[PDB]
Amino acid sequence: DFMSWFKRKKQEEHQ
Amino acid sequence: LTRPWKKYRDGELFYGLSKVGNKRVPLTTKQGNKTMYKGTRASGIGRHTKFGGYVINWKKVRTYVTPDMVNFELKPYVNANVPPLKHEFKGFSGGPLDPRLQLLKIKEYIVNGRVQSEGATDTSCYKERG
Amino acid sequence: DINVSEKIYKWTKAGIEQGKEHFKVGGNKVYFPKARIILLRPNAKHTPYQAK
Amino acid sequence: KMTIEMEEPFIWPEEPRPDENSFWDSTTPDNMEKYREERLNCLGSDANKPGT
Amino acid sequence: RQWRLIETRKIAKQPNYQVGDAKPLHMPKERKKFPDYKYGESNIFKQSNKGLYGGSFVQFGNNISESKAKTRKKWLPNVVKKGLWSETLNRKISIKMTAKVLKTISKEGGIDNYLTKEKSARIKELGPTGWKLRYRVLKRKDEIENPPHKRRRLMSFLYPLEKLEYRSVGKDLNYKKFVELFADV
Amino acid sequence: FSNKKFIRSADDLPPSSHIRPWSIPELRHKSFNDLHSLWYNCLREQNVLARENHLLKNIVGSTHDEFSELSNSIRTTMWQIRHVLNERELAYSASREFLQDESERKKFLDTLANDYFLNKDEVASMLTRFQLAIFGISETVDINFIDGIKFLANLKLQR
Amino acid sequence: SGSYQHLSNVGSRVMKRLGNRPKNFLPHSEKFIKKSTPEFMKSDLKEVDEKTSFKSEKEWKFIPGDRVVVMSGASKGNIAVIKSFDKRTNSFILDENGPTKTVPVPKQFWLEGQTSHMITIPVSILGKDLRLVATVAVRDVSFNGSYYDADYKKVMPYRCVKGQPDLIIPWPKPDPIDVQTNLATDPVIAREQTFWVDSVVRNPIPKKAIPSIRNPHSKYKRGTLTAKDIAKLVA
RNA sequence: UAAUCUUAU
RNA sequence: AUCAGGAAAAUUAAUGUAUACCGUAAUGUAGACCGACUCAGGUAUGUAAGUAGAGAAUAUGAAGGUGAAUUAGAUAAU
RNA sequence: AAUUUAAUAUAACUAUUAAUAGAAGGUUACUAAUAAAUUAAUAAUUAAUUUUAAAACCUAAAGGUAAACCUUUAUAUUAAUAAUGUUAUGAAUAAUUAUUAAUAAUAAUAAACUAAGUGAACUGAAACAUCU
Ligand SMILES: [Mg+2]
Ligand SMILES: [Mg+2]
Ligand SMILES: [Mg+2]
Ligand SMILES: [Mg+2]
Ligand SMILES: [Mg+2]
Ligand SMILES: [Mg+2]
Ligand SMILES: [Mg+2]
Ligand SMILES: [Mg+2]
Ligand SMILES: [Mg+2]
Ligand SMILES: [Mg+2]
Ligand SMILES: [Mg+2]
Repeated sequence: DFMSWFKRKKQEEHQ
Repeated sequence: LTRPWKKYRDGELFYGLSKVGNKRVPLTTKQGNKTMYKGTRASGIGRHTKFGGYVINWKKVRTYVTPDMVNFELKPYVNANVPPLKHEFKGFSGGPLDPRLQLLKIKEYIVNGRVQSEGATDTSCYKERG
Repeated sequence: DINVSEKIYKWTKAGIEQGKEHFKVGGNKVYFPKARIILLRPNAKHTPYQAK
Repeated sequence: KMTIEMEEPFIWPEEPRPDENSFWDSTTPDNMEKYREERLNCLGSDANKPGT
Repeated sequence: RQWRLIETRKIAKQPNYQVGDAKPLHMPKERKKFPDYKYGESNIFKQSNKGLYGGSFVQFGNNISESKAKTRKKWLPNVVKKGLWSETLNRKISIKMTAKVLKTISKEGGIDNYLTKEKSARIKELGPTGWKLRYRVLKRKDEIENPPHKRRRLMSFLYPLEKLEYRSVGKDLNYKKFVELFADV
Repeated sequence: FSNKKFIRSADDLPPSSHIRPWSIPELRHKSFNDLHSLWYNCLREQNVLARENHLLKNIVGSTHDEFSELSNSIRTTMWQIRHVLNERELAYSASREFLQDESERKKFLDTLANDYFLNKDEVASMLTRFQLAIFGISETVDINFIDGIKFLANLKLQR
Repeated sequence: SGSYQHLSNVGSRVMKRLGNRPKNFLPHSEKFIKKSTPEFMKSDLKEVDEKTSFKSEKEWKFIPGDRVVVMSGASKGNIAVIKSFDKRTNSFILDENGPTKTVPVPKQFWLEGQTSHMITIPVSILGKDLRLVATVAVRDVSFNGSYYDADYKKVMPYRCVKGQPDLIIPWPKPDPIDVQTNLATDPVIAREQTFWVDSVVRNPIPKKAIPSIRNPHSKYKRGTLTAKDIAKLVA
């Protein structure tokens, strides 16, 4: 769950 | 010392964790005598010679036949904007293997001549006869 | 006329020239092979002209 | 594992930096493994001992 | 008397096979030559499967002394090898018999007669060998009574024509196959 | 490789929402050659992923598994393709069996004759398609071919 | 790792035994797992089995994108748009307004614009703990009809408020998947029909391809009996 | 000695 | 010399031959096998530098390998 | 709205009673997938009934073997055609490919209960031998 959240956060940061 | 961090005699082995274990476990290619030949299902290809050689039998050799005109535009995945299609075979107990259905399809082909279906024409479509 | 190894070499050369198989193709036609292969990184013992 | 010899050479592309690629970055999984080792193999007063 | 060691025997009930049904996993190579013997084949005095023992199995009982010290003994039947003439087969048939069985044969007036007696008791005290012998005799008697006519050439005449017709269509045809086709017709 | 990359990053990979495996129905109306090509593309993709997946598991010791999931998905599509290929053959065999039963075939021929042939308010095109469909007659020789010729002659006589 | 285990299925029985642990020794199994995992990784909720997993959109009462009020918790009476569900746990990850925990995190997993190792992260939460909203919260939702969605591209059900069925709670329209990948075939080519059932004489796929398609020496496919075979069998 | 039995071809 | 010494599986000519599978590390008079142990035990074969010699005895040791899960001191009685 | 108590789970065995019926393991990989129909009640559905796909190798009994391997050659003949190249004189002889017809094959099978065959001894008799 955490890993997925972190990935989502990274994606958001990118875009 | 065998390993310099272990100065004193713990019950650690020279190699590995345990000497003992289940001896009854299937043989591999590496194990056994010089005469022990396991094999790996790789070569029922040719025939063993009287003298100890081998003679390949090319009619019994695997080729991997690739299409001469490769449709590269077909990809391993489909675009997810396309819905997953669903066929319906109402009035056919056999389903897609129903001979009556096949006959009907043949008849349609004869009449019309390679007309594309609902799903094939319209990408927005999700259910279909054929 | 000529020895076996030499004949084989000649055949291989001919196949290369053709752009056909450089080897005798078998008859057991597998249309839909399921086998995958993993291209490995090269070891020190291999050259740039090798792949494992 | 089957080595092949081929008439043209080939050299792999250079492996990426830790910052560049997400997956090819061995620090995280190795750290996690180390932490697991510490926690399972921690016995008594090494619970108080600070983590590596 | 009784036929306990015979009529106790049970054999696996074979399911009746329809022509359209699926095969069993192990179908035999050569076909069944003889009819099934009701009482199988003896699984104790297997010595007696090879001969006409007349349902006389080996006994086990006790040797008993003056001290009544019991000791296990066995009581074998008076078996004897005997080549006896079959009128039906027109040959003498050599087999192991009990002396009792030989006596019965003599009483009945022949070996064929002994084999073919319709009583169930006889059937029980025939062996599997005895059953086979009976079948051989009975079949022979039937043949003697009733020769086929009281067709093969017609088949032979038609066969080459049939083959030619097949060839004209495109396929080849062999005798054995032709025979198989036109057995029921 | 893929775009000459030692390893596809998370951004370089195709995202899960955008990608779908093939549907069996979709596969069912694709030609044999096309299906074969698709299969080989799938296999190629698996190889690329397999190389990468191995590297990930063996060297870095990851548990990210995107590549593995992709490989699985491709494998699913492949077996679906294999299934449809088998299914088509079976359907053909069933049709052949049906045609072999003579009365049924005769009925089918009669039905064909009634509706589309011998009618008004194209015919040649239908015949040419029908010829290919039912008999071995394109534009070589057999009993079936002969039968088809006879049928064609009969139709001509009728018309 | 240096494993090679992933290219095979070796020690299969042992793996099965390990994988399918008895359920009454599940606490035993997970106690050590919990210990192993760091605080920022581990979750409080029970990792449910794939049998008892909400695969359908009826089984999940809520979809990623819809707005939900939280209750039975610390951040209760809080509206939150649910971001993504977790499949193994059977739970939802809410946005900033939902329930969170502040936990230390290593510099491998640092977001751009962080001073401290301490970071607030969203905890998972069950469908039981949170109720829909439309402002008015919904006590319970029921499904009675179904229809093809244009955006979702599925035959989805109609979310109706429990009791009065005409009050429909509509599904949240998802984000547009702008697909630009080399491994996804486009809509036109993906669906274009290249096959038609035409020939009865010529079989569609060649005879040499059959062995790949099906096993010609299949032990399962039993042969049918004949008259001669019957005669051979029967005495 | 076409009771039985042993051997060889 | 008496102790009297295995078994079993053709040749010319023409036409062929694209050469399958498995073994290959290291250890093996041993810490890597059999002895409950990194056990002075047990464990098959071939080379086994020269100088010396009757020699594979014995001395030395070119090369190679090794100097060790105990050390440092002290060295009473025993 | 929550808490407690008692009962119920795909997720315990044991004994009894009642009712009903007579049933795959392992090995490791080129992983061993499924598709449908009709009926029920108000398009998706759950339920019932029926059809249908694939399914490696080993588990005495195709033939071997040192279980998960090897060898047999059903991606075979044999024939009939069609297309190709060579030999010798339009017809003949061999090889390769592609259709059509013909030819055989896959024992992993319970355990308890029953019936039959053979049939102990310790032990008891305060010994022991009939007897048990
Ligand atoms: Mg070895
Ligand atoms: Mg060799
Ligand atoms: Mg070496
Ligand atoms: Mg040892
Ligand atoms: Mg000892
Ligand atoms: Mg030692
Ligand atoms: Mg010396
Ligand atoms: Mg030296
Ligand atoms: Mg067998
Ligand atoms: Mg006593
Ligand atoms: Mg005494």
